[PDB]
Amino acid sequence: ADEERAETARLTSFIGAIAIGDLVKSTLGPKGMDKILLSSGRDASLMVTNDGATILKNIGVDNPAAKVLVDMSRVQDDEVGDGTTSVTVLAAELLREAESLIAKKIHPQTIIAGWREATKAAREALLSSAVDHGSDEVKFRQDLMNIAGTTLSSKLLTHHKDHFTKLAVEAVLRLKGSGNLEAIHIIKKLGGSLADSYLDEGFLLDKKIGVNQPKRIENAKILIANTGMDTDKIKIFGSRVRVDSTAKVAEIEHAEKEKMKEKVERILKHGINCFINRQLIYNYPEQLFGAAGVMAIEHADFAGVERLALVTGGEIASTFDHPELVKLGSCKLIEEVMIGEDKLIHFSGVALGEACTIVLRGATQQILDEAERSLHDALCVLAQTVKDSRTVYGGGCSEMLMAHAVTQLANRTPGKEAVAMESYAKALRMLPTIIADNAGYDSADLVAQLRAAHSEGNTTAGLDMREGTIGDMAILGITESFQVKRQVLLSAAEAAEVILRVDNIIKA
Amino acid sequence: GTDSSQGIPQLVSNISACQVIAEAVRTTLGPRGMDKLIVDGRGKATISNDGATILKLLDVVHPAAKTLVDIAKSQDAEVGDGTTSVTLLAAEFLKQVKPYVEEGLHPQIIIRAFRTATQLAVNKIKEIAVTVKKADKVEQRKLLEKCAMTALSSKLISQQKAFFAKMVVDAVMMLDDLLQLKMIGIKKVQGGALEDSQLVAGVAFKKTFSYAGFEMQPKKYHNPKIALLNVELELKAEKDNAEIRVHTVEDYQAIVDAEWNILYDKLEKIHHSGAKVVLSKLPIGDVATQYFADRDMFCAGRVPEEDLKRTMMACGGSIQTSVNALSADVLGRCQVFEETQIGGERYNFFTGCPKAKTCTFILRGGAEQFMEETERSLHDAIMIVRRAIKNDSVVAGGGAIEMELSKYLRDYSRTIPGKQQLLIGAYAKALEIIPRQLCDNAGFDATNILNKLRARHAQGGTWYGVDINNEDIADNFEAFVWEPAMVRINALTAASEAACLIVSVDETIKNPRS
Amino acid sequence: AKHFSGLEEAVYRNIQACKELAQTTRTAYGPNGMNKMVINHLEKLFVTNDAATILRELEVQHPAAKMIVMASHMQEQEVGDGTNFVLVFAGALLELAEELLRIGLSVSEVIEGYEIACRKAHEILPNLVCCSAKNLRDIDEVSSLLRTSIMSKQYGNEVFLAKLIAQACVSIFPDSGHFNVDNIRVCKILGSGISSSSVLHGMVFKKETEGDVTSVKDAKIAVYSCPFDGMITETKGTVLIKTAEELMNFSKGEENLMDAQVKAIADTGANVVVTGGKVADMALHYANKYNIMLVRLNSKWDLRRLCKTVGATALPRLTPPVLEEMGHCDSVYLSEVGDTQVVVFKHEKEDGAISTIVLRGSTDNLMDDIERAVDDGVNTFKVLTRDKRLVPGGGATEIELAKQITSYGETCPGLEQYAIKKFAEAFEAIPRALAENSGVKANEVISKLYAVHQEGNKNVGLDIEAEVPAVKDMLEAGILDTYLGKYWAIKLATNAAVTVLRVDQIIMA
Amino acid sequence: KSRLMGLEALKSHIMAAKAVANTMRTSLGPNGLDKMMVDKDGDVTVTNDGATILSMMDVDHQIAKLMVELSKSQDDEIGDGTTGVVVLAGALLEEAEQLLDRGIHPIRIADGYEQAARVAIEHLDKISDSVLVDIKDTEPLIQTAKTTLGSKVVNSCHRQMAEIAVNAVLTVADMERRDVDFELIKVEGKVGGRLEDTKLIKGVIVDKDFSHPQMPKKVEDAKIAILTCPFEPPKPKTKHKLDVTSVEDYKALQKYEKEKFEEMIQQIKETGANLAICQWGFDDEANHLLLQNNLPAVRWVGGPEIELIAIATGGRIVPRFSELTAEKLGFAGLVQEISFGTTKDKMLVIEQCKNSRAVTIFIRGGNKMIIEEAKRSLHDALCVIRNLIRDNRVVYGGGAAEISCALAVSQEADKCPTLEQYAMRAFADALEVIPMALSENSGMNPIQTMTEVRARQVKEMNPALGIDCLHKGTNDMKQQHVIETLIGKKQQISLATQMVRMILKIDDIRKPGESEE
Repeated sequence: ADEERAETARLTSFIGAIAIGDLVKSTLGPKGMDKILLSSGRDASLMVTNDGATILKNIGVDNPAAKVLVDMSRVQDDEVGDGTTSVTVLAAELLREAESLIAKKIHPQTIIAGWREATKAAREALLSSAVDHGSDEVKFRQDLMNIAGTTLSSKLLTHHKDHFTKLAVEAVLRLKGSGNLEAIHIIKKLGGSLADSYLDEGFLLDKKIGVNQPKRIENAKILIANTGMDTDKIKIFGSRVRVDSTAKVAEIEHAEKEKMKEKVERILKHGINCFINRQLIYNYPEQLFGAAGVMAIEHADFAGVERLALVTGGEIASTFDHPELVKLGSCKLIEEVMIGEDKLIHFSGVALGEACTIVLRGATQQILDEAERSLHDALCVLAQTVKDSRTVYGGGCSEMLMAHAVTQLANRTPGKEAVAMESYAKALRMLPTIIADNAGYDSADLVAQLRAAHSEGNTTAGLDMREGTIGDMAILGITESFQVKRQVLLSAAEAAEVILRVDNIIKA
Repeated sequence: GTDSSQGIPQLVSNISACQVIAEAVRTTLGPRGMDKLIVDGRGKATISNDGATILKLLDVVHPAAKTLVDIAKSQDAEVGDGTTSVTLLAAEFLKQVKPYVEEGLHPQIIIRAFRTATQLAVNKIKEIAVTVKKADKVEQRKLLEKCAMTALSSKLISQQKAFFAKMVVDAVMMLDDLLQLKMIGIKKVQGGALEDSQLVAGVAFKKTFSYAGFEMQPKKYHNPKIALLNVELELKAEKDNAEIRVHTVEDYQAIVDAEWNILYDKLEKIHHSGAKVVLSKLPIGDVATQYFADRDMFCAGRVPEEDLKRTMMACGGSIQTSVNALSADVLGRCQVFEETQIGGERYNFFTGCPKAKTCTFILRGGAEQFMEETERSLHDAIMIVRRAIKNDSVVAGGGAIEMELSKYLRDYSRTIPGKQQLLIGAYAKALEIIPRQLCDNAGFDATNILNKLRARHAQGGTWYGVDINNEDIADNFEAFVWEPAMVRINALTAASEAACLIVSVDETIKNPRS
Repeated sequence: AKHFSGLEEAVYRNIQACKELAQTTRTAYGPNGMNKMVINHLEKLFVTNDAATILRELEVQHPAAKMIVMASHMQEQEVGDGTNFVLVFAGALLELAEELLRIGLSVSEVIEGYEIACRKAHEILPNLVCCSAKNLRDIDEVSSLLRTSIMSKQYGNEVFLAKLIAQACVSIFPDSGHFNVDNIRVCKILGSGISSSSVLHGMVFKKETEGDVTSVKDAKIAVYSCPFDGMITETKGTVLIKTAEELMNFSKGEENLMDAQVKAIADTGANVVVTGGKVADMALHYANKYNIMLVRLNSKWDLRRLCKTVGATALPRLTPPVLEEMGHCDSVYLSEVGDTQVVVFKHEKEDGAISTIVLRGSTDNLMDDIERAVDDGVNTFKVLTRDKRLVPGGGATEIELAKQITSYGETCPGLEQYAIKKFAEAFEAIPRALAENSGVKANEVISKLYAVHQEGNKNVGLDIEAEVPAVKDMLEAGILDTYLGKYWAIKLATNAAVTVLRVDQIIMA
Repeated sequence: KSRLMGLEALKSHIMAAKAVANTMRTSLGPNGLDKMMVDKDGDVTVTNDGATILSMMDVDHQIAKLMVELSKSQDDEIGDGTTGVVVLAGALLEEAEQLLDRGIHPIRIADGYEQAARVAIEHLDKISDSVLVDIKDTEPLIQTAKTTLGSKVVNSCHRQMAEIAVNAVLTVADMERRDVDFELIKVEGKVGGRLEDTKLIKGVIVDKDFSHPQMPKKVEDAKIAILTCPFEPPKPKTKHKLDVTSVEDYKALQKYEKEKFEEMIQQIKETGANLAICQWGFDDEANHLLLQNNLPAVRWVGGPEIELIAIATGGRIVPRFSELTAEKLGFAGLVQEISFGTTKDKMLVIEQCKNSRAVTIFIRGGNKMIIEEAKRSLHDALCVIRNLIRDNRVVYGGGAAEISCALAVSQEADKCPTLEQYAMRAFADALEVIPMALSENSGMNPIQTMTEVRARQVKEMNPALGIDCLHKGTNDMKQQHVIETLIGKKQQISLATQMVRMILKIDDIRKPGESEE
């Protein structure tokens, strides 16, 4: 085993999150800079990445210390949202903070509580400028809206931001006591629409109608089927192998075309004109099912009728054999909506109900991917804004207030560890600093002044480092739920002091 | 082709090489004498107090190096003791002869002075040879307890000796009909009353395996019928593997149960064959051991084969290679089978055995690093305690005799020589190296002590010799430090021979070339 | 390289090659010899005294010396003491030419010097025969020559191997007026002492004696290198554990498949079977049933030694053996050959010519060093039978010849004048060898051996007496070589020398 | 190969001995700063535990050999004490250099280390002779499980663990037997629970449950049918498992395999039980029959667990289905399928108020690192607790014992005028390195920090109070409750002191170099 003593261990503890943190601290903070992922270990590629993990995971994380945060920061993002770029930089900050204190010959243990207690009183000072915005629903609306727009920010989203700040809050204002990811049904395809998306009434489904089947279905009572047919319908006699030679090899394909027909017996027994199932059928099968005259819909989505049954008040169930193992679903129409060149079989039983389908049309998946996460991130920060509607001033203004207090605290608070608390407080104003030059602005005065300035009570007035200007965090809308900010404080403060207390690393 | 070298460059290389490896053996022997943990290959690490073992284990690439192995290996077979000394000695001449070959002067005769004074060496020590048995006590066995106490304290235990010294004498008197080093063999027990050896003329067993029947399978027999089994039984017994089907139509629950009963039979093949205690050197199936517990025929799985061999020697049994007992002779018997946890784990005691020829100590060590040198101290006694029996004639230990033997020859270094006082002094120089090797490897100056001893020998004395604890002047006879007289003779010939042997060879041929 | 140019083969190679081969003898010759360990392609330590023994395993590149090793093997078969002498003698003979090479005397010139002088010396050798003795029977008297010939070839017991090989060589024979190549073979066996060695005339199989004992008086063998697992003409059986049921049929079949074997053995006839290969489980148990002696799992050693002594020949297959393949021995019996209980035959007049000296010790090299001895006790006794002439022990005859061949140089004059002077010098490295093993100068030996100036007895051998070089009478010491020994040891050492002394550079493409 | 001797070996032994004492010294105790350790596998292990570090190290030498060996005799019996025994062995070896460099032969000092190892363990003997019964010691058991759960930083509110270790030792390992039971204590746990989700299960929890909740959750006292027999695929060990290869085969086996299990699950209940524990479980087809036949039973029981539920419950052995009989059954005080508070952790308990031959501590945790965080911590607790529930002999830890030892040691060291006069005195010096390296970890200068305890020993001349071990600034052995079993501290030494001296007696080593392990 390879014994790594503290000299490089603390050093490697520092380099791991810093060498990734610099990449995400571009993206993170306000926006003067980002990460453009230039991708070759796996390929010839050029990528633009505001996502921490897309920066983290794609590039080699192989540093055992970088393992921690790349593992730990993702969870923080997987938990409250947008925690990748956060837990990474903030601990990478502390790694710099530790490094000096390390290079100052200081016990990591002495540094632990110095930060760890400073983590509290900062989270406390974070709770101060955390300002509950639940007052009315319009307040809670615009709180969530300011908060939804907060996490979406510093990321590339084309038409996404303004629609989901409606939708995410829409998903919130329907569930009332939480937000809905259980409701919003994300449907992705090629629609030719740039980012353009909408709340989908009922849920659309993608299939070409053809062969003999008339395309539109009117007055459609769906027969909900959790078990459809793949190609051959599965039952006692469903499988055979007759092949003794190369002819039978071509003749066995012909034998299973019989099995498509016996599927009609099951559905013709149920009697409902509209049979909606999970398992798809093909176009040559469409001959046999469409000539049957009953309408058997293939690949009718579970979460789709799960939308219906919730909003339609009906029951979507599991284990479908005979018609009544699932309570019959009621739609107004099974229709084909044509979006551009697309042909989309569209089930409308309800409109914008407490379960919504969301049709995401884009020419690129990565933007639709980073749009989902920021949506996935916001609703979580919105669902906690349902819980804690404090929206704490962001954009580094929170860092300042905490940096000012904890510094004031370290002054009095310890007799020794005033080292680390201010060092902690120093790491606070760091994240502000890296992005002001990114607008060209001077962080020093800012972190000196505007901290003390708004830590003397301007706290709404804060950092616009997109403009490199001093502006109101509430009015600029730069602010977010007190949790996520404290949540992105929790892990990063914890992420650093782990490898901080790590003085040796075995390597096999 | 073939490579060869005659003359001194060979002989210098000869004497040089023989000095090289026997070096490693020098430092090793004593109570404080260094133990040699040798690592051959990689995961292979070996501690020895005896060189002959590591002589075989260490690489000897020379006629000079190889000839060192067997010579102490001879002494290893002689007393079971004294390898390192014989390894120390044969090459001791070489540095002593080194000026003589570096002066270039070696009449091939000069080897003969080795044997020559070795005569007087094997003489005086058998001339000063003294029976410990006949004179000491009447029983002679409390002498053996004296020899126990001294040879139990010869390696580790000064404190545990007296408690074990009766037990050593117990086994020595028991073991001496046919003596075999394993047949006193100690069975470790840890967690009972520590620092206590418990001798049973029968045999305790390390391994017994039962669960579901761990403690609910009968552990006691007032006579065991013991199938000594190298057999392996598994979840189920023999069934046809080729062209067999499970899950078929009617065979699903039939063949599983058919596998069951054949196992019961092959497990019962042991039971109804007159096996009460089933000692199975090889694995027993999980539910198979349950069936042993089901049939009330005691099962011991993965028994140590020596426990099976200690069985046949104590219990009148023999190892059965098949489950069904071949005979009642291979069936082991005792008049007691007791399974008693000392320290809290199951041991199979075969005691009250028909032969009961393999003695077993039940020994409790104080700790991890401490425990073994006790167990070594136990076997050390029984060797030289029985060797106090073996050779009645005994000389003071601790190199006591070799001291004056230096004088006696350095008398002849004075007395006879036309020349060979060199030879005679070189020979006599080889004598006291060991107590010098002993006291100094402890870290106490032997030269001073040895000289004072010989200074005390000078007035008059023979048995004046180092007691090795503080390793200083004493009388090993009076100190009760003994090895028999012949034991020195046993070393005197062999080591003084190899000197003669390697030196008469100035020319070493190797046919493979190189 | 074995290919050379640059006069090395002439003025260098030979004198280098000789002392390489030699200067074993220098410490290996005389009243004793100092053993020299040999390792083979098999790694092990083989101590050597006889010249041809250390050189047998020594593998030489020397184009020079390959002539001379044969001469030792020639000398060995002939007499057996003096093979040492032969190497160290030619050690003196050749090198003296280097001076005559510096002095400028040509090749054949000085060669004619040693030649006509070794002709002159061979003339004197019968004159320098000092007394004589022999008995075609007596152990003790014959032992002394067999003692003193193996002296050079043994440092060990001189009298004990004297008495054994004397017994052996003699008592294997009705006469020992005749003596042959193998009249004695050896079962090398450890245990007890090396002087526990015993002379048992017959073929010893130190191998197992198995089968039920059937004959004692009938030792006649049908000798087989054929294993008996069932190996026989119609079905050649082996031992196959491959399956259990096939093993069941083996035990059944083998009893019968072994049946037609020891049958055909005793058909062509024998009650004793020499099986150079294996014998199976039920094969031997059938021999227990068949009532024949199978001496099984023998060596090629115990196979050939019998095949040598009985004149028979091992069968790798089983066909009915002929009498050419079946030997008879006096009696087959179980007796201890130096305290070792196995089958030891008796051989005198049935087929015969094998004594077994059991070579003994605590190791095989002790049995190899006593192998050194009795081989000469074999060889010298033949010479002893060929000529009972006794000649001063090696080095006591030299001082005679040197004086004679000295003034013979001044009967020579002409370039062989000095070469014969050098041939008078060619004698005297032998006691030098003796004294150099003793470590002392022969320069004191030489003058004392010249002190009385006759040289019929006086010599300085290998002793603690020689520790201060001291004239002893090898003649009177019981050290008396045989004339042929004294004749042969001079002849080939002079013969192999002169032919390798005219060699030139090797020509190679 | 090669033979290295004396100073060569002397620099072969302490060298590999010196470094691993260092990785553990900043890992030492609660303030011992944890060590992230990563395999070649991409693994990560954050380890202040020497045994875990040793389990993490394959590092190569007789030392590294003996080190991975030495701690784990302390880690099972005593548990806590794993770290100090090694680091101090290095400190002893750290001394022997200079002390042989003073010209004192390595065996001239050797006894002196062991000779003075007497006073330390003898001084430890003096600390607390207290021995308390289970119901009394349970507080000192958890008061020590304050400390012995403390180092892994899973301790408070884990008095659950502390208390479940109180009974788990007592249940199987008696107080009077004083033969260690960590074998009949079943250490058990599952991911998805929580540290504060903690239980001591008296009998055997079998992971799988009855074939349905539609049949009762509860089997009464005993009636456990011990079974090796397929009601699901057997996978027999004599032949190989294969399934139906034909269409008519799924016809007949479906019809055949049902009615037999109908009969057999009835034949189980015919033989009788409310619980049939099957080595080879009920299939889903056999599940509905266990429902249909109206019998409760377990589906899956481990191949070993069919012995476990037999032995651990004391249930009289029923080998298989063919050996089914009424008088032989697995036993229970009761049988439940118990939700542990996180339905993710769900077991069917066969619980023993009759006889528990394997008592089951069932820890829970969000994941595996967290339950192992608890378990090895619970282990060392359970360890010391069992030691204490045997004999409650304790000692105030953190070296204030050894600071009190070392002074008394080095004093009594000087008393023997033999050269170990000095050599034993230097032994005592090593006794001070562990609280030292702890005071390093504590964030304090150990030099002055120990002299506080030294002064406190100059005050007390035994530990009562002390310095910090946890980092607070309230410096106490008693009130901070830094306390170890008096046993294992002596066992630390006995393991620590001799291995050095044993390596002292063995410097004669055939190696090309140290790395041969």
